[PDB]
Amino acid sequence: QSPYSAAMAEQRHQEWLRFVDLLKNAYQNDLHLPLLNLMLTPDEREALGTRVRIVEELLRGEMSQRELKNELGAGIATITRGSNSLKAAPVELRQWLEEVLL
Amino acid sequence: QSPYSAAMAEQRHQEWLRFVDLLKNAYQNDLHLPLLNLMLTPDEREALGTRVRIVEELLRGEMSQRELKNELGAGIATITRGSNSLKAAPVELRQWLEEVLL
Ligand SMILES: N[C@@H](Cc1c[nH]c2ccccc12)C(=O)O
Ligand SMILES: N[C@@H](Cc1c[nH]c2ccccc12)C(=O)O
Repeated sequence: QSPYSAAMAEQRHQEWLRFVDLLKNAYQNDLHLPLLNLMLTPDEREALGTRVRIVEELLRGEMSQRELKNELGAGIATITRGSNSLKAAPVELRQWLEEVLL
Repeated sequence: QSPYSAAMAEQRHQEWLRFVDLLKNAYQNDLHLPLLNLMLTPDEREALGTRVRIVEELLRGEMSQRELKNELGAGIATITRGSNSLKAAPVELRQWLEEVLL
C-alpha cells in the first residue's frame, strides 16, 4: 500500500485505513457525528471547518493573499499547504469539489 | 445547534457540519480517501490511526497504564483524554464500537 513497504510504515498505513473504514461504517449507521466527536479535539474540528473555507476560496479564485490571511487566518505557509495539497489531489476530486463546493 | 448560540459560535459550528456533510458525500462517491488526504496532515492521519488503537485497548480492558504509555505512547493525559471522551459518547456509539472494534 505504502510507497515504501517496510513493516513499520505499512503498519502505520494500515492503521489509517482502519480508521477510514471505521468511519465509512459510522456513516452507514448514522453514527458519524459522535464518532468524529470522539476521535477529534475541538481545535482539530475547528481547523477542519476552516480548511474547507480555505479550500473553497482557493478554488473560487477571488480572494487575494492578504484577504485569505486576514479573513481566514492563512499566511504564505498555510496557503502553501492548501495549494500544493490541491495540486496533489487526483483530478476527479478537483472536479468534484468544483461541482460541490462551488 | 451549538450549546451556546451567539453568531460566531454557531458559525464555527456550521462550518464543522459543512465538513461532515462534504465527507458523507465523498464516501457516497468513493472519493473519501483523496478527500481526507487533502484535508489532513500526515501527522494528523497518523494520530487518528493511533487514537483508534487507544480507543480499542481502553474498551478491551487488558492493557495497563504503563502498557498504553510505553506501547502506544499514551500517558496520564492522553489516556485521560481518551477516557472521558469515551464516557462522553452516547451509549449507542459505545455499543457499536464494542461490536465493531472488538
Ligand atoms: N493536506 C494538507 C492539510 C492542510 C493543512 N493546512 C491546510 C489548509 C488548507 C487545506 C489543507 C490543509 C497538508 O498536508 O498540509
Ligand atoms: N475527543 C478527544 C480527541 C482525542 C485526543 N486524544 C485522544 C486519545 C484517544 C481518543 C481520543 C482522543 C479529545 O477531545 O480530547
